[PDB]
Amino acid sequence: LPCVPFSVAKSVKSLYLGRMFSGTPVIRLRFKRLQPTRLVAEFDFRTFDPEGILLFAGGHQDSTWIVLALRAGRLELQLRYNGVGRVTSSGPVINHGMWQTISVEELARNLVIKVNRDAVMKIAVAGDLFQPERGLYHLNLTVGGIPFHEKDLVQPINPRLDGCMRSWNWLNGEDTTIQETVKVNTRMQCFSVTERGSFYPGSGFAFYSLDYMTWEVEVVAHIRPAADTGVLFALWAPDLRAVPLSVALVDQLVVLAVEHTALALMEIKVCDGQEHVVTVSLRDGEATLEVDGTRGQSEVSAAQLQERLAVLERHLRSPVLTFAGGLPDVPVTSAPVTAFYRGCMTLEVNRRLLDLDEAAYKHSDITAHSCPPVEP
Amino acid sequence: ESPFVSNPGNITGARGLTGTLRCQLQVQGEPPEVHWLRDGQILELVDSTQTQVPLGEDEQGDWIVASQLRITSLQLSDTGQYQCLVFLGHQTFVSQPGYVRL
Ligand SMILES: *[C@@H]1O[C@H](CO)[C@@H](O[C@@H]2O[C@H](CO)[C@@H](O)[C@H](O)[C@H]2NC(C)=O)[C@H](O)[C@H]1NC(C)=O
Ligand SMILES: [Ca+2]
Ligand SMILES: [Cl-]
Repeated sequence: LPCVPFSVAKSVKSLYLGRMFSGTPVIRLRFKRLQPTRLVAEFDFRTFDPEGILLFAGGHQDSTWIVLALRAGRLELQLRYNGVGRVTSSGPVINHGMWQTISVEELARNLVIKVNRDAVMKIAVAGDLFQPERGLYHLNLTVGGIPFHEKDLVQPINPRLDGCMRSWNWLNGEDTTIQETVKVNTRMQCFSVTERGSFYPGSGFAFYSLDYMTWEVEVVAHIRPAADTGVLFALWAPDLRAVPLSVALVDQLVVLAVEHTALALMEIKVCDGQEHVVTVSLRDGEATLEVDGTRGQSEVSAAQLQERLAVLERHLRSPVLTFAGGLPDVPVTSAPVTAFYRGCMTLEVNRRLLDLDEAAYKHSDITAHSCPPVEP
Repeated sequence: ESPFVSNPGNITGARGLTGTLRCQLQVQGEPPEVHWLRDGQILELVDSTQTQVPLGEDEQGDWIVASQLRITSLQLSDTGQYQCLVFLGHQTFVSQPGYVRL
């Protein structure tokens, strides 16, 4: 039973954009209209995620459409108008975790993108988004992704967007279907309140394919845990079914280990709901563990370290997968701790922030870019 | 057995009235288009808004599908018996009707 409970509160009148595994949209709308119609869409938006797709509007792949997106915290519009594609990228920072209003609108020979009623993008275009046929005017709109493979965007992108919408309005329609069905499917609702990091409910892991070759492993982990036990970071060598390196919480301690042998331990107040910074550094003839600026005592002789680091060195010459938040059901004797992490965590490895949208594999219940607060 | 979870209501009023009818269904797999019928004729020229929501974690799982038809200015030629129709494979399903007259 977890020592520190997290908030489970969801807002009923929201829409979670990151729910589908693959940047498949969470809503698809198709409009038929009887007289010429100009696109208008307006929604409120909240994310910490710096990259992904907000919406798509238009016809189809090799036709004419727009896609509004995030790249590097900022809005990016992509357009295809009769075969010719284009991208602009402008305006203020978006991924600050505060609510804000975004409007997208077709106006004369321009498209106008506004943030909090400020126009931050205005682009000239030749054509309409609605496609006349038979005196019927057609448009498709998707939220939270695009209706075709991201290969074929003007400029490729990872569309997974751990972000949130509320008070949406598409074409000033009065249809209330979206609100009604979100209401009845909590999985489609967002955390009432989000703070930064990634949340691990303790049922799975993510992994990556990272090179560490002399060689080098540095990890900084920012953690706010729910439980006193769990793997934070680890390497796993599939061919030998071994765990050449792990950093983990155990019974209240952090352990840095090579296979089964602990190299260092540091005490930690896991059960107080406070954020902590765990850093680990290893290289030829060196291994160190820090928790919040203080260093843990070595658990091994100078002689045993060289033996352990040389085994780790050997291991790094072959393929290893890098795991966050847990291990793949490994032998109990492989490593000190084999349990899943429960809680909030951000990881940076050889000085690179790990984006969980970019894992080779991410268990779908891990939220990539937000954590609910600790439960009062 | 009907996929329709809800069926169009009635509108009844003056020349010039504006109103809406809707229908909703739930299906397994790739969601169908919804066709509006007036006295058994599929209307090609309509003010309609169709919504598809995938319920599973996969585009092959279940979906919710809704359609809303709008009548901007009521008049005799809009009068009739309204039903939604979908094609699931070669199979067809029609909704309980709704009625518009003056
Ligand atoms: C809206 O999106 C749909 C996809 O649902 C487009 O319709 C498809 O178009 C392809 C080829 O381009 C056809 O082979 C399919 O049979 C269509 N599928 C269905 C279910 O209709 C549609 O064209 C888009 N609307 C516009 C205006 O471009
Ligand atoms: Ca993302
Ligand atoms: Cl709410």
